[PDB]
This record gives sequence, C-alpha cells and structure tokens, in this order.
Amino acid sequence: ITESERAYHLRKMKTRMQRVDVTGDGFISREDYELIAVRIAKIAKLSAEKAEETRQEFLRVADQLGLAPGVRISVEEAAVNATDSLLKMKGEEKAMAVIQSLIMYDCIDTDKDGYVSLPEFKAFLQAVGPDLTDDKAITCFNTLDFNKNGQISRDEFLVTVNDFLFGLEETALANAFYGDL
Ligand SMILES: [Ca+2]
Ligand SMILES: [Ca+2]
Ligand SMILES: [Ca+2]
Repeated sequence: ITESERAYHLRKMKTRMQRVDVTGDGFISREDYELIAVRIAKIAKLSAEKAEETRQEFLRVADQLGLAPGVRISVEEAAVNATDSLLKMKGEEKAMAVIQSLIMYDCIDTDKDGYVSLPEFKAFLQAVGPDLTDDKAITCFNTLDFNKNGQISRDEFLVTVNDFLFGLEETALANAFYGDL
C-alpha cells in the first residue's frame, strides 16, 4: 500500500464521517443517525408509522456501532481509525465487513420491497448531504445502478461497498457512494 493509496483511502473515510455528521458538531453520535432518519422521513414524505420504523432502524444501527447515549467520536478520530482498521483486514474479515454494511442497505429501503429505489437513494444522499443537488443525486444513483434497470439491488450495493471500504485508487463508484469526495 503506497502513501498515495493511504491518502486516497483516508479521503474516502473523511467523506463518510463528514456526511454521517449531519448535526455538524464535528462528532459522530446517535443524534446523527436519528437526524438522518428524520430527514429521510421528511424528504420521502413517509407516513408517521413508516417514519418511526425508519427512526428505530437507524438507532438500532447506532446501537450496533456502540453509539450509546452520550457517546461521541470526533470525525477526525473516526476517519483515522477507519482507514487503519480497514487497511489491516485480510480476506475473511473484509468479507464480513461487507456483509455487515448491508444493514445500511436495509435502512435506506424504507418500503421494504428488498430493493433501493431512486426516491429511497435520493432521500438518503440528500439527508447526509443537504448540499447535493437533485441532478447529482440522480448521477450517484445511476452509478450504483450497474444494469440500469432503475433500482439498486443488494448485489450492486455490495460490490460498491466493497470498493468504498477497500479500494485504493479513484473510482466513480466511491464518488457516488456518499457521494463526492
Ligand atoms: Ca454529529
Ligand atoms: Ca425499496
Ligand atoms: Ca440495478
């Protein structure tokens, strides 16, 4: 792994943590996960029943990540610890990290039809990136939609996640993920 490779990977990890920090305090906490769910519910005009299910799902992810009440990790620490951890992983641990990431797929799938639609992916991207234009969100969606069938399936999401977490050189995939480093 080169110095340029490591720096690229850190840029990706910084993008991830800055996008997740929707509260804008320079930390990652369960408040961030809750706000992303709340914003998705507004953007996607979810019913009150679906909005609460989605809020609970995001908080469950916060719980799985260890973001208990009062726990806050700086975006700087989060990003550094991510590049360090992920770049040390061998094959079996990589595979598990990728499967684990699919919990985020399920969160974004708010109608639970097992696919991520354009509305669902757009709601997610604009929840974490309020500055991202409708056009750019569509571009990001089209990047993940490998077969151009109008939905992001779990296979498409998974191969994208793998490149985002472990990729060492620039791709359109990694840019669409959050998207825009
Ligand atoms: Ca935050
Ligand atoms: Ca769906
Ligand atoms: Ca597709």
